Amino acid sequence: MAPELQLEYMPVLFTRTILGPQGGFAGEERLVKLEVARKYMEAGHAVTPTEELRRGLWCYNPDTDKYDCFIERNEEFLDFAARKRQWLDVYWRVNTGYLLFGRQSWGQGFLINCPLRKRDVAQKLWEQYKVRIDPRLIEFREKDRRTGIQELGHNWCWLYLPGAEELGINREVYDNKRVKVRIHVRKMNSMFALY
Amino acid sequence: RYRLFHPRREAIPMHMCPAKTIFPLINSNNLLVKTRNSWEDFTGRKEFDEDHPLPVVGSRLNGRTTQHKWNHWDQYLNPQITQSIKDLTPTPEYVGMRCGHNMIKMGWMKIGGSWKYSRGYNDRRRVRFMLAPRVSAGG
Amino acid sequence: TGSPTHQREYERFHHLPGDVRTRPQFDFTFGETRADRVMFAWRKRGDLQLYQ
Amino acid sequence: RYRTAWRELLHPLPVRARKMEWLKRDAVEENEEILRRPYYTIKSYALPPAVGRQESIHNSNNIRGGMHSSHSLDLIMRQPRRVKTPEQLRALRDRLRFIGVTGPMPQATSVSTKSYTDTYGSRLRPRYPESWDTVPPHQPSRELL
Amino acid sequence: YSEARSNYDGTSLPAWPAPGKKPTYPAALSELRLPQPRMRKTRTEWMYYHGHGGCPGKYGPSREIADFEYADGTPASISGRRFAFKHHQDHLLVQLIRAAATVERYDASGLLPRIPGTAEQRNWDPAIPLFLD
Amino acid sequence: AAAAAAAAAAAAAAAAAAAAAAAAAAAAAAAAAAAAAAAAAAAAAAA
Amino acid sequence: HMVHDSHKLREKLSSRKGIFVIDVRDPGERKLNPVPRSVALHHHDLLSGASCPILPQQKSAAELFVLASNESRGLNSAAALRRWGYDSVVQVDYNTLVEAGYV
Amino acid sequence: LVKRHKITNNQMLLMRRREPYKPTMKDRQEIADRAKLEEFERKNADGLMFVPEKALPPWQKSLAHNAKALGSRINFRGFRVRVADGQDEPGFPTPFR
Amino acid sequence: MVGGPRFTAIGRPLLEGVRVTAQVEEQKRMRNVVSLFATPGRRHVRWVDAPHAATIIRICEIFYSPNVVGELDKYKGELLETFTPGQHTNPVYPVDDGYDVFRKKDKEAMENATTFLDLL
Amino acid sequence: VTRLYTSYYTGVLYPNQLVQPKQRLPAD
Amino acid sequence: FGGFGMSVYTPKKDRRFRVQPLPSLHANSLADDTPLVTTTRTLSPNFRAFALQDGGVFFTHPSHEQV
Amino acid sequence: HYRAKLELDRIRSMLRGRARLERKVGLKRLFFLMRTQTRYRVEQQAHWERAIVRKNVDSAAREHGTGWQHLRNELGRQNVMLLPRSQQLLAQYEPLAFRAVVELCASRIPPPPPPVVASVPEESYTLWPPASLSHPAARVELRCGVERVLRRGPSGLGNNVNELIDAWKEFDVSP
Amino acid sequence: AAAIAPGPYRRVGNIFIVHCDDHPFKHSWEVNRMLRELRLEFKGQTTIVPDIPQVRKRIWRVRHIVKVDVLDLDEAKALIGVPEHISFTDLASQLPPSFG
RNA sequence: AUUAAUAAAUAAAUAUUUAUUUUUCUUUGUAAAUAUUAUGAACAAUUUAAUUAACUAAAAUGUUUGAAUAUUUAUUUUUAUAUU
Repeated sequence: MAPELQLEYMPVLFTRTILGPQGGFAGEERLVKLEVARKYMEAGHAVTPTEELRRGLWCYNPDTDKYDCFIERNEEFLDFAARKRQWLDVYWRVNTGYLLFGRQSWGQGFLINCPLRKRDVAQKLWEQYKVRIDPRLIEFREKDRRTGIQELGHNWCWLYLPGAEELGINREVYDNKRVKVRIHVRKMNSMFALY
Repeated sequence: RYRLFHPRREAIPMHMCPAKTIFPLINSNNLLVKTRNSWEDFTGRKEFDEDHPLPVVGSRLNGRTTQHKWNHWDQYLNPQITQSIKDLTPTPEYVGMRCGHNMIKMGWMKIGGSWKYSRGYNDRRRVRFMLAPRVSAGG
Repeated sequence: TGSPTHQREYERFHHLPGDVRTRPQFDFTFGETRADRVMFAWRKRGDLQLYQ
Repeated sequence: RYRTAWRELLHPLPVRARKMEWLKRDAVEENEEILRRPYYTIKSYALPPAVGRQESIHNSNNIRGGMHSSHSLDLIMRQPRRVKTPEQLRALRDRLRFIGVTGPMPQATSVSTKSYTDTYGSRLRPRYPESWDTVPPHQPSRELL
Repeated sequence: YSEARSNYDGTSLPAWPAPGKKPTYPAALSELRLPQPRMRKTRTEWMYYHGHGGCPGKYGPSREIADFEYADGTPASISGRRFAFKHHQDHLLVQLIRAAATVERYDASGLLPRIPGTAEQRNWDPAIPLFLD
Repeated sequence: AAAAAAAAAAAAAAAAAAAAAAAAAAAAAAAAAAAAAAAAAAAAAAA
Repeated sequence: HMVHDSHKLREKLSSRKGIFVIDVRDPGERKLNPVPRSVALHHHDLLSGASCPILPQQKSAAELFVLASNESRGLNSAAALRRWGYDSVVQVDYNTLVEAGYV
Repeated sequence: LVKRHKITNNQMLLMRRREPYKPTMKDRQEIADRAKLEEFERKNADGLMFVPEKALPPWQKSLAHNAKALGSRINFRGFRVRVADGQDEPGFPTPFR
Repeated sequence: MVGGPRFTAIGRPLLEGVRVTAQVEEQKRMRNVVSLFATPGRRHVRWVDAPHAATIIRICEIFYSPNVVGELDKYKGELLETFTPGQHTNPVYPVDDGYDVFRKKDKEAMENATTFLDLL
Repeated sequence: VTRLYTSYYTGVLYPNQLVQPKQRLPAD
Repeated sequence: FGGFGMSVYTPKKDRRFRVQPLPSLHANSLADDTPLVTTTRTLSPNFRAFALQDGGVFFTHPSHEQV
Repeated sequence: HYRAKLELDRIRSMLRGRARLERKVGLKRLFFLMRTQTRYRVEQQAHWERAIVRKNVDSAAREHGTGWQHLRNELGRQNVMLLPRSQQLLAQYEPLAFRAVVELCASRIPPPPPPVVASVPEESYTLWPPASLSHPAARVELRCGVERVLRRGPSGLGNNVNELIDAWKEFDVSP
Repeated sequence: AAAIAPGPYRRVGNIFIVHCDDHPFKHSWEVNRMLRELRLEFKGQTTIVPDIPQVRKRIWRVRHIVKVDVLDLDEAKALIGVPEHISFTDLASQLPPSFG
């Protein structure tokens, strides 16, 4: 909010939804760095704010694949768009990442002494992706339902995201009711490896 | 089990060393401190009674002791004791003739042994300008 | 750690993981001494078979 | 099922070692909870110190069934504080007297009353009974600094 | 003659209840927070509970009570190691007092943050709620 | 000695605080990008 | 949230007969518009648990009021109280308190 | 040889490094280099002071004095000898310049 | 602990009212123990002589003056108000019941031999 | 190394700990 | 156990005298009032127990001759 | 290099044949024996001895129906500080005492309560002076000390706590 | 009385008893340095430290070698057995500065 | 540790001798003079991120059920204490 920060940033209206940390939801007015702001503006994904745009804005409808969906930028629409973008952001952060875990495996071995739990998965998700979730949402596979992960190398589980039906993310993702958390367990230094 | 789950207040009990040990008058609104500062401050054992003197039991620090040879201070104070060439000793700065070997990578080693890890010592025992110009013929 | 009457030979490699911690399917000790000296054989884990 | 049996075979440590590792994890979690606890707490002068504990669940689970090493401490915390009001606290604090302090001390109470340091000096201390049961401080010269 | 003390003042908690009354018993289970595993206390844990610092010769009466005394009641001398142990106990007391004084001084100056933990712990542990405002 | 001790403390803090770094694809640390907190699908009960 | 004033006045008068108001405001604003019978806390303290012992023991029988200038701050304080186990929480403002006469 | 040390407990027997709380050799080099760089930057925070003739190192002082000897014996302001060994130009304005 | 041919008093951990008195016969050093420390690598040898200093003490008298509170039940932690020397404070019964068919049965005398009363 | 004395430390024997016999007035 | 990396070192067998295993209980063991030991023999009732003010227990038992 | 030449030639008489006859062989054998005995004492002798003591205590416990495991745990619970050597000695030479200890462990006798924490008397909070006499807290502490003095043993000072507390009046002289 | 404590309020801190349970020298030098800052160098050593942000940071760093116990100022005062009106600040001011 | 060769703060390691009380909750081996210094890795992968111990004792470490048996689908049995 400082003058220097505003100088190095620039306000921009997002014509469509971009899930990147510098992105936003359709109709969102946000201060974005000059580089990516110019990138979006030239690609057509954002435009400089104006009174007419703030009162009402045109956006992109995938049904016709054109920036021909006029919508008023009222408070209720802004709230709904913020919620929908938050849901999509959580989904994208989970799907486009690789949850690192540092655990102890005495000797060479093939699995870890202390199996991972839903609490551990939630804590690692918060640490890396800065996402808070109820551990009950995380569900392990059939192989890992009884004793947790308990294996080195590439592992993954399911993260359930309720509210997708209400928000309308039916066709915007692969499966709106599930998210595949992809994990990678490894032996790390003493300081990084607890338990 | 070597994984014991007990409170560390139990791990360090304060039952027999309450605050009264160092603040004896604390219970009477008098904050006087009598705390044994350090183990260094130990004047030694003292008999509680004259009828039960402590035994004179020899320790290795006070028994393994040699007879006193007059030093420079004693001979300066009372010249009557400078009775021999033996008493005529050199300056105290003279430790004596050197013993051991000043090995390069290990310091001073006893003459006993442990020569295997010392070769630079023997190398030294067995005993840039080209890039700079000459300002004048004579230098 | 003992005689065969208390510790079978295949149990020697019990510190390692894998099939070696399972009792071998075939034992060739009581009958005769095979020329190759293989004394135990495990169930085929695919086209691979383990012998001791 | 097949992969489950494979994982069962691929165990690095014995069961007892695994139990010890689980206990280590539990200790780590307990330390995490302790550090998670707040820095301070807002306490009332009148209420017993034991009011509002973060360990109430464990106390109910264990202490009420059987005595703990800190039974006396728990009883003291349960009992109400003996300093009811700030006025009482200030009165007691004023009554409190410091002897080893560096600065001067009031003497308006009684002229004839003399301090031990004044009577005998700083370099002299009583001949304390030096015994196993009662060990006095040694070398006040060392004690000074 | 003989001595048996568990506290510095020599006071002890009532060991024998009134006749016909159900006596109190200690908590045999370990002090682990989780209900499971349900493990009984180890001998070392019992030593800690009863006051000895895990070992018979570390703390408690076996360390604080003189091992001998003259028949006429005259006590024993102050050994160097006895003085060192007394200094160690005074050092533990000094550590506790100095830590408490530091906490009080920080509170008075206003340095004790209202937030539960540090930045590292807060961003590592989800259990700490968000205090943004 | 003060400078060396301060540098050692700073190095220890830097090497021991940031245990894990957010994935570069999600947000590039070298580009100053940072990820905010998404508490949408969260819970308030002390689980 | 906001409620009528006469009902709050009568409830505070003939229901509590004590102190049940927790004030979460900046010191300057608290001094500008003080309330003598309301205890001044900080929402961070409420959420962290530093106020647990002072808060009433009987969770069910204790209904609390929160005095704040920001609706978000009041909601955060109410959430902290509910997390600590106080679901009977209401929000009031200085104008409502003055109109009731609690000031 | 290895420096043997008098033990005070079996923990000292198990110990490998005499000072576990001390960084390894490479970390020591890194920390020393960082500390030296920080000290150098702190020293150079102010500009490069143009020290007088008498303050120059022993191998420049006498050369400068001999170069300016004549001006010293015949006093008139505005006489400066453009010697070569003098301090190099910093390149930016400084408080002492 | 204190005890005799007919009683035994334990301390938890210690006891009171026990007068154990002895006479310090000698203050000497016991047999020397020689610790020879050497390593095949370095030509250094250390010869430590540990004569364990000891005091030889001959016990002259042992007396006990206990203060008993009252009779204490074993199978229950309660302590009795009334002491009855003519009745066992904790009676004992045989093990055999017939339900355990594969039970190692000892000789009948040992299996059920009643015990006398040690206070009459 | 450096010692913190966080654990019990046995005081080192030193010549200043000699049991000094107190001066006694003569018997005559 | 030990992984592939660890080098095998056949240790000397512990030729010590191991204490024999005891019967185990799941309820009595976890009960706080009831101790682990379960001793009740022919001469058990003759070991009368009395309390002591200090805290100890005074046992009255028959003599070696009587046993 | 120093070797225990003179020290070991003395005991060289304790060997046989070549070692006892030839100085070098005897000295080498004695040096090796001393080093091996030192190593055994410092790394295995204690283990062997304490295992033997454990087995003796376990056999006594088995004869009495118990075992080493339960006996050790119950000794810890009851706060009976008998080292394993002491337990073996008692079992071998005082079977009745060992049986009494086992009976104590078996019985549901409440183990001793944990040590008490120092308690601040109300006299400390009592104001002094209220607005020649003694502080009430100091008087209480003196009474406790006199009680300990009297209870430590059958001293001839008398059992009158008040009389002992008023001792200084005996030496005081009326003006 | 189902109401907030009606009286003046005093802030009370905490004190951490930190006990070393694993060989500190077997970890990286950063862990050993944090333990030494906590005044720990060998297994089985226990120390008493204030509840402050720096100590919390150190304990968080070395939480897998350290077992922690908490003691409010009230609990510590009761443990040491001193009058409630006396202050640990007063005790600290009284005790000597050249102790160890 | 490692820069041959024009105006660039500083090689390090080991050893010897020697030097500096700078404030912050705790903790912390920094510097100088001098002597010596070939005990020697090829690829791939990834990455502006991953042999020591004073004595005595104590002492906590550690062969069926996504099948099997059977007949022309039904059956079967799927915590502790303690030891370096």
